[PDB]
Order: sequence, then structure tokens, then C-alpha cells
Amino acid sequence: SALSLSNVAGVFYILVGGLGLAMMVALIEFCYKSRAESKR
Amino acid sequence: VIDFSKPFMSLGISIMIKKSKPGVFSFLDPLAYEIWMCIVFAYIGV
Repeated sequence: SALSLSNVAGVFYILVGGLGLAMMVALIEFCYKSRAESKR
Repeated sequence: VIDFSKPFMSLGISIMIKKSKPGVFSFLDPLAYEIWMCIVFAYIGV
């Protein structure tokens, strides 16, 4: 009767992928600004 | 001691069972336990 995890596994995958993408974007911006400061 | 005919009715040993009140935490029933646990994990990670 209960809805199983396989029924909604894709939205979990999407959520974790979005968390990874946000981490990657933030780290890329941090690296870019760190290089910018080191140059200036 | 007596002569039987072919069976006019076939039977065997079988199980008679009886023929539910909602549980206290039955509001969690629509989703599986793994879904709730992974929801908590996803909340922490988010």
C-alpha cells in the first residue's frame, strides 16, 4: 500500500544533483574571486 | 470391509482464519519508512 522509494527516487537524484551543482557554482565563484584578489 | 464408489466430493485439510483499528502513527502510512528516513537525510543535507 505505502508508496515506495523507487516511486520517487528520481526527485532525490535531482535534489542531490542540484546540491552538487550549487556547491560547484559557489566554489567556482570563490576561486575566481581569489584569483582576482591575488592579481590585485 | 465395504465397497466405496468414486468420490462425489473432493476435500482436504484447510485453514479457517477469522476475518483493523487505525494505529496511533498511521498518518505515516501513505509513504514508506524508507521515504521518511531519506526525507530526513535530504533535509539535513539541504
